[PDB]
Amino acid sequence: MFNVVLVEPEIPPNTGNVIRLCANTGARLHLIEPLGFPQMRVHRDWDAFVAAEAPDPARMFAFTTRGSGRFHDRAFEPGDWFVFGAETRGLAPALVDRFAPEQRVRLPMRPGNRSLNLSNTVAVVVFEAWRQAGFEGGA
Amino acid sequence: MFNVVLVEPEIPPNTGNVIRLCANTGARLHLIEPLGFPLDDAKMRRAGLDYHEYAQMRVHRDWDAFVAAEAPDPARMFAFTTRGSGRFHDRAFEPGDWFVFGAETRGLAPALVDRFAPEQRVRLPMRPGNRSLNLSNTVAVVVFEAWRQAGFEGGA
Ligand SMILES: Nc1ncnc2c1ncn2[C@@H]1O[C@H](CSCC[C@H](N)C(=O)O)[C@@H](O)[C@H]1O
Ligand SMILES: [Cl-]
Ligand SMILES: [Cl-]
Repeated sequence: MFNVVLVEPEIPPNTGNVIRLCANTGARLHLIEPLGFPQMRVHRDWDAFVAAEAPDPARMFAFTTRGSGRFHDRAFEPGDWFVFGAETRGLAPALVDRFAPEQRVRLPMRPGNRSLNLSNTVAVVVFEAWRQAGFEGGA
Repeated sequence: MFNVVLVEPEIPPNTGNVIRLCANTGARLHLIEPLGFPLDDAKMRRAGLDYHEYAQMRVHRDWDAFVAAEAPDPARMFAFTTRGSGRFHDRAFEPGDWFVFGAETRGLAPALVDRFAPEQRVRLPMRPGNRSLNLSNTVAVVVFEAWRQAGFEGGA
């Protein structure tokens, strides 16, 4: 339905939450090693992820608080790739650089230095994408 | 503007996450006792939550005191349950609405669910036969969907 990609996740409970979200929504989960702890696929690194999956870059979105891409605008489609960063530092700047600026997407928040919980961010993005697809598969 | 109501929450990290989600979204948080855990300013600070992030949170002795104290519009209060509900996303939400969630393990007590008209009963869509979502994630999805319908007013 959709692809969730967690880059170097750190905190076990967030990934547990996301596995549960994927199961409920039909999203496929991709974890990019190294992880902070010991359908789902685990990839040695980012480069291996791209070689294995060959994502269409036009349909790849990097969620980051530093993004200028607006969440509210965005049309998501089945098969898109929703990429999320680790809890402490977020996505590495050099990885965010590979996404075109409009593909770097920020979820709105009240003013100030803030970020959403990782698993919350993933659930909002997936449910909004799922809404746009009419919740196909859902009861 | 939006209100989140946790009825008898059990798992402490869920409530901690919901406090932060409310600060990030500008939602008001209400808890209804009995809680599954103590609330102490030292425990909060230890969790990494700053005083002003949770100072406006309201704790209610029980449901009837909550209603008495807040006087929520029944037509604008939504209960999260499976019994007789419709899909959450079907409903049009307004600033100031109330979203009522039960314990992640228990769900809302039938006693309470029976007080809500079917129209006000809502659930998130799920693929059949799966465990429910983490409560924190459910609240996030709820608040961000209601906020989307208001055009993310006051957010950027
Ligand atoms: N408002 C928001 N918009 C888009 N993505 C967000 C978000 N809040 C959190 N995230 C996602 O959640 C991940 C972990 S939160 C990252 C926190 C980091 N210290 C920072 O200041 O950004 C991020 O890498 C990002 O994918
Ligand atoms: Cl959050
Ligand atoms: Cl709970």
